[PDB]
Amino acid sequence: LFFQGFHNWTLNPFHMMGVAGVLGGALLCAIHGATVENTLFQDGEGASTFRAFNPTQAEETYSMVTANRFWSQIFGIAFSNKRWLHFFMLFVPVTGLWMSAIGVVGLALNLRSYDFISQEIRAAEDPEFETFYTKNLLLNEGIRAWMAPQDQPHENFVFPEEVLPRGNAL
Amino acid sequence: QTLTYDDIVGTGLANKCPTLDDTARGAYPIDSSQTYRIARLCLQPTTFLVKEEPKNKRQEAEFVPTKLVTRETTSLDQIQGELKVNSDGSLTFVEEDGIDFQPVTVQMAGGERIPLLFTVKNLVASTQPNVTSITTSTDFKGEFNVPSYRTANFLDPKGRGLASGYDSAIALPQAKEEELARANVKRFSLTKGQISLNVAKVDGRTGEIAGTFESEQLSDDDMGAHEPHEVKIQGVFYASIEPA
Amino acid sequence: METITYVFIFACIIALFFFAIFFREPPRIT
Amino acid sequence: ELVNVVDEKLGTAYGEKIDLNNTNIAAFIQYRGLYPTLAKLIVKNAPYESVEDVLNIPGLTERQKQILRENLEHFTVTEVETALVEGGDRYNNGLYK
Amino acid sequence: AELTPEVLTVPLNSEGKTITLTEKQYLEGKRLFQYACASCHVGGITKTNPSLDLRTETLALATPPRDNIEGLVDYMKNPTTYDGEQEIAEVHPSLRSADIFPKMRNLTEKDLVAIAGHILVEPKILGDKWGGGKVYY
Amino acid sequence: GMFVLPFMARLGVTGSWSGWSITGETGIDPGFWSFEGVALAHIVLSGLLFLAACWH
Amino acid sequence: MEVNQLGLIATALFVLVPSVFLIILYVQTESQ
Amino acid sequence: MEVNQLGLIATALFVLVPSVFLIILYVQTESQQ
Amino acid sequence: EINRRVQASLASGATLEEAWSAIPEKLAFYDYIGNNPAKGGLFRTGPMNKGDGIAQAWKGHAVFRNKEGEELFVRRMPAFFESFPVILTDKNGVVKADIPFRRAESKYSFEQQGVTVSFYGGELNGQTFTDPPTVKSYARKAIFGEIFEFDTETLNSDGIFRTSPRGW
Ligand code: CLA
Ligand code: CLA
Ligand code: CLA
Ligand SMILES: CC(C)=CCC/C(C)=C/CC/C(C)=C/CC/C(C)=C/CC/C(C)=C/CC/C(C)=C/CC/C(C)=C/CC/C(C)=C/CC/C(C)=C/CC1=CC(=O)C(C)=C(C)C1=O
Ligand SMILES: CCCCCCCCCCCCCCCC(=O)OC[C@H](CO[C@@H]1O[C@H](CS(=O)(=O)O)[C@@H](O)[C@H](O)[C@H]1O)OC(=O)CCCCCCCCCCCCCCC
Ligand SMILES: CCCCCCCCCCCCCCCC(=O)OC[C@H](COP(=O)(O)OC[C@@H](O)CO)OC(=O)CCCCCCCCCCCCCCC
Ligand code: HEC
Ligand SMILES: CC1=C(/C=C/C(C)=C/C=C/C(C)=C/C=C/C=C(C)/C=C/C=C(C)/C=C/C2=C(C)CCCC2(C)C)C(C)(C)CCC1
Ligand SMILES: CC1=C(/C=C/C(C)=C/C=C/C(C)=C/C=C/C=C(C)/C=C/C=C(C)/C=C/C2=C(C)CCCC2(C)C)C(C)(C)CCC1
Ligand SMILES: CC1=C(/C=C/C(C)=C/C=C/C(C)=C/C=C/C=C(C)/C=C/C=C(C)/C=C/C2=C(C)CCCC2(C)C)C(C)(C)CCC1
Ligand SMILES: [Fe+2]
Repeated sequence: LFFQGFHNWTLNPFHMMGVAGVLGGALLCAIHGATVENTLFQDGEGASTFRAFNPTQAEETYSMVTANRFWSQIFGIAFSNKRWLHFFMLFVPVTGLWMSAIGVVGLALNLRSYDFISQEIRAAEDPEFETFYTKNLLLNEGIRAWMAPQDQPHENFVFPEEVLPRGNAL
Repeated sequence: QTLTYDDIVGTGLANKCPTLDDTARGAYPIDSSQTYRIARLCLQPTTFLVKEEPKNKRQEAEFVPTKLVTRETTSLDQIQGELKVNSDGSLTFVEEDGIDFQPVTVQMAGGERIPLLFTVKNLVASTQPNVTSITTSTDFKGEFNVPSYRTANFLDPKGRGLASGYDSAIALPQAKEEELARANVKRFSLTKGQISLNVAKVDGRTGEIAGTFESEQLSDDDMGAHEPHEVKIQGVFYASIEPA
Repeated sequence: METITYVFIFACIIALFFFAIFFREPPRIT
Repeated sequence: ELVNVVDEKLGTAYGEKIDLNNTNIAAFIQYRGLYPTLAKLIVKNAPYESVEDVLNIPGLTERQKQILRENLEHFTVTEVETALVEGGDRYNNGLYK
Repeated sequence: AELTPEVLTVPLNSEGKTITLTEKQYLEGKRLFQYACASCHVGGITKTNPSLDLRTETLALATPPRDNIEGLVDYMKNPTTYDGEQEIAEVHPSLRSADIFPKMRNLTEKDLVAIAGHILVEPKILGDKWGGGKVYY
Repeated sequence: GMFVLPFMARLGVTGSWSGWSITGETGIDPGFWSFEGVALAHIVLSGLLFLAACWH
Repeated sequence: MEVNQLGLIATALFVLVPSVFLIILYVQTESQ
Repeated sequence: MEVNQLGLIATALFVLVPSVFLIILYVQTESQQ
Repeated sequence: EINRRVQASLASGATLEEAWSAIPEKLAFYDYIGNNPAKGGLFRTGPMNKGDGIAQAWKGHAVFRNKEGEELFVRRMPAFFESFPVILTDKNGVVKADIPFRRAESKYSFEQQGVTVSFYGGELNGQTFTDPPTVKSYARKAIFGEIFEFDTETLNSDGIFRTSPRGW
């Protein structure tokens, strides 16, 4: 929450790449596990299918061929190469955490993606121009002022009631 | 017939003023030694017209029609005030209270939205002199106040306002404040409107009357940030008069 | 010009989708 | 040419005392005996010219005119400021705790 | 810091007569305040009328005064507006209105004084937070 | 510097869904064959043509 | 909107250069 | 100098688009023989 | 170091105006947040001059005093904050004046507290402003430290801090 209100971290493309790689990693995690479990070959005779696998078998325990058709027809495209598939699973989340890191190196220096100048020049001149970007900066300003005195006590911030940004009523 | 909330809810009728039979063209006599009141005044706009800005060359700007976008939320109702009897015989309505404002947004061709505070706050409306009865040729003409559309606590999208808010463009910490003054500094406008009320139906029995109205007032100036438009509102009205 | 630029990139991606689906390398069983 | 009317008011007696023509009704809580009964009468009858017109409010009691006397040192009048009194802001100005 | 009897010493009446509370009483008066009052007065505010808090400076300038235990017990018996001019047991819980405010039906006179002591002790502990609202959370 | 506008106007397209018209009158309803509807038609046309081309 | 007009050339080359690179490698692959 | 801003993107593209086209055809020619 | 040189000058009997007038602009300019490298943005591009503008001159040290003549000190902007309120304290750090957000219950406004600004050194040396709107704007620049005149026209500066080559 510090990082939202002081750095506007959600707006930083390096974090956005990171979000994509973590949520895409989880997607790859789930969709690959679910695909394997639902393209298994029948290699035993019970309803617990976990026993039909010998780690020394030569054979693929599921059907790449049927998996590929399923996903080509459901989603338009599919993996066909098992090696690229598990390499891509490494790449996606590993690449996303790296992008996020770069953005934090930026923030070590307060080198933030905090503003869009073009929005602020319009906003400052046109009191009817409002976007989700300006609404979020107003939140950010709330976080800074309401949380700083106690969050950075060594600063001896004293904010009289009357300076504390607040909307109506609240 | 006496209707019920459950009869009306969701139909658009709650935004309609009462009406009077085509056959109510009587007259309500005014006992000059008697005090009178409006128990209910209801105004229901039907059209909103906005003066187009006559460009530099100008010649003569017209009032162009507009499209309402804020739905069946436009009517003034439950407005009350005493109906004085003047010494020259005229009648004068003095609003005390009521639901006497509705913010309304209409849209002009091209897509400009014109917000306005449709209102008759502090209305004082008078008849021609020497009126011994209200009839279907009785007119009242009045003026009213139009407060600023937003009130002092309203914060613009960068957090600036009159009675609250930032006092500068905090996003542009070292801009020259001088070009931003008009938006940085909030101003609260109070201006005057005019309304004609033309009685056309009277039920001398119950003291109900109905007619059309036209008013003229300014639209929102967004607390001084821009120039308002002249607006002309037309519609219909209903009023019940009781002895006071 | 900025609006046009965002819409152009978006349109290129939708065209890419088309070719990626309908003109993919067909997977074959070798 | 362009000034915040409310900030300018803080430079007046409004900024030190209870402006009988302008201040929100909750400020009368500041002094004993005024809230809510007299505060309501002062406001309802508000627009005053001199603080002392407040003792002429029709219907005061003798106790009420006394309470008002002890607290005239706390009252001021300044010109009515439209931005403070519109919107019923004298009764509720959007400030709570 | 600790809950000392000097903290637990509050004005009994407006005569300046004081009384000294125990830990047992103060804590009782917190439980009872939480049961019968915090719904509206959590932390010394008043949700249904924020203009009136339970700060001792506010209670003092009440008519009659309420920065003491007897004044508070009386208010919990028969409450009034802040200027004392109207009774308000119709809308404010009170022994007088125990029929419509059931939570008051089983409050002993000692249960009331405990709540009074809690109310009067809490701002010596919490200072500005009490009756200050969310600024001070 | 309007270049296709006038060819729409030449053949009877004169109003915008926004309520204006090139002859300056305000508060019109041009129906579907507004400037916008005409631009939309040609884009839908372009798309249907694109698919036809793939098929052929 | 008072955008940076260097942003247009920046965006344009950001796309064109690397995309050109890929296209060149792919076509020369399809012809051998 | 107060010069047309789009001159830059126009020169860039005027240069890049036809050149890239040429290169594309050259490199894929060489990969044949 | 600025304060040191000044306190010295007032020991050799020189006047306020004289001790402050002796501070080199170059040292003043360093005591300014706009040259702090941690005040920029990742896509705020180009020279620092494109933000706050091309520094033209020291305006002079701004000295704030309330109606009682006591000297007040603008609380300075820390680097973390893109924006920051204007609070003035006495020598001991008691809040004494501010620019309030909600005005209704304000008790430290400049108008109420009668605060003035007087300048010592640089361009406004000897000038004193009493009207609150003016005092407020110099108060808002004082959060950045020493106040300078800027040419914002030449590079069409946007007023938003950029970072320095040390940052990049
Ligand atoms: C309908 C649900 C929905 C959708 C479509 C998206 C889509 C997006 N979000 Mg959001 N997100 C959601 C719900 C959703 N989100 C919710 C509920 C939350 C919490 C409130 C968040 C919190 C969140 C954060 C914190 C961030 C995003 C980000 C993103 C982007 C990357 C997502 C990604 O890689 O995911 C993993 C999934 C994939 C890799 C599969 C591909 C999905 C594609 C990229 C989605 C594209 C949809 C887009 C609108 C295009 C539609 C075109 C079509 C109409 C022709 C993307 C534009 C990031 C962002 O804003 O980047 C710009 C970012 O930083 N999201
Ligand atoms: C859609 C929601 C969403 C998603 C998916 C993410 C995803 C991410 N965020 Mg974002 N975040 C979001 C919303 C979201 N965020 C919002 C709304 C905000 C407010 C601005 C933030 C604020 C935020 C901050 C402030 C930061 C992130 C960071 C990150 C990354 C964390 C990487 C990680 O695994 O760290 C976990 C840590 C590690 C992987 C490193 C060490 C791990 C070792 C191996 C641990 C070993 C444990 C060991 C066995 C001991 C066990 C003991 C046990 C008992 C506890 C990742 C890209 C971080 C980032 O960008 O990092 C660069 C970061 O600092 N985010
Ligand atoms: C060590 C490298 C370095 C450093 C520190 C600087 C620093 C500086 N240069 Mg210089 N410059 C450099 C290299 C460098 N330059 C090079 C190599 C060139 C030739 C292109 C130039 C050309 C140049 C010019 C023409 C100008 C500068 C100027 C400046 C100043 C402004 C910089 C600015 O606004 O950044 C802006 C920086 C960014 C917006 C950051 C870009 C980062 C984006 C996000 C790209 C990275 C995303 C990437 C694709 C992610 C992919 C992920 C993938 C792996 C999955 C500053 C002092 C300016 C100045 O004031 O000169 C007088 C100026 O006009 N420089
Ligand atoms: C009109 C307008 C303008 C448009 C609307 C605008 C709109 C909002 C769009 C803007 C969106 C925009 C800005 C996008 C932001 C995206 C952004 C943040 C990008 C991140 C960029 C990036 C490089 C980050 C680095 C991290 C990174 C590499 C993430 C990659 C994540 C990713 C693509 C994961 C894959 C997701 C996914 C859908 C996989 C499908 C896999 C699939 C086909 C599995 C099926 C399958 C499974 C099996 O198991 C087997 C066996 C087989 C056979 C098989 O097939
Ligand atoms: C300014 C607009 C810019 C927008 C466009 C953005 C481009 C997005 C990326 C598209 C990249 C193309 C991938 C190439 C791979 C492939 O196509 O192989 C060759 C394909 C695949 O089929 C193949 O057919 C081949 C045999 S044959 O020659 O067809 O007989 C055979 O080799 C192969 O096995 C079979 O699959 O077959 C063709 O011959 C098509 C070639 C033309 C494709 C490129 C044109 C892209 C421009 C489209 C613009 C759309 C705008 C329309 C507006 C109305
Ligand atoms: C009709 C029902 C709804 C379905 C409509 C879906 C249409 C969209 C799906 C097509 C995506 C095109 C794939 C191109 C690229 C392509 O053709 O890939 C095809 C590729 C085939 O993999 P193989 O295993 O064949 O690869 C062997 C190769 O590695 C040879 O080196 O599949 C991927 O690598 C799987 C991962 C896809 C990762 C991207 C999927 C998600 C992309 C979505 C991003 C959206 C951004 C939106 C921005 C606004
Ligand atoms: C629990 C038993 C309690 C106690 C001890 C008190 N309250 Fe309330 N309270 C409420 C309201 C609306 C008011 C204001 C009424 C008015 O004056 O118009 C009050 C006032 C008080 C006071 C006076 C404080 C002062 O500054 O004068 C005191 C001491 C007090 N109360 C004690 C509202 C509520 C509730 C909402 C339903 C509930 C529940 C309570 N109060 C409960 C209690
Ligand atoms: C001219 C001009 C211009 C420009 C333009 C442009 C630049 C363009 C571009 C264009 C583009 C860039 C486009 C593209 C397009 C695309 C396409 C055409 C698409 C396609 C797609 C498809 C068809 C799809 C399909 C499908 C299906 C069927 C199913 C599901 C999936 C999918 C979706 C894939 C301007 C404005 C300046 C001005 C005026 C003139
Ligand atoms: C440069 C130049 C030139 C040339 C130019 C050109 C040639 C241009 C063109 C351009 C173009 C040529 C453009 C076009 C565009 C197009 C478009 C943009 C399209 C779109 C489409 C779409 C979007 C579609 C869609 C769809 C589909 C696909 C399917 C279904 C349906 C639909 C419709 C939806 C000249 C010589 C003059 C000179 C100057 C310079
Ligand atoms: C009469 C009329 C009109 C006109 C119309 C027209 C002009 C039409 C057109 C139309 C057209 C223009 C159509 C087209 C269509 C097309 C199609 C229908 C297509 C299809 C395609 C497909 C189906 C394909 C497939 C594929 C793909 C996509 C890829 C892969 C391969 C294949 C080949 C399989 C109007 C409007 C005036 C109105 C009035 C009346
Ligand atoms: Fe696997």
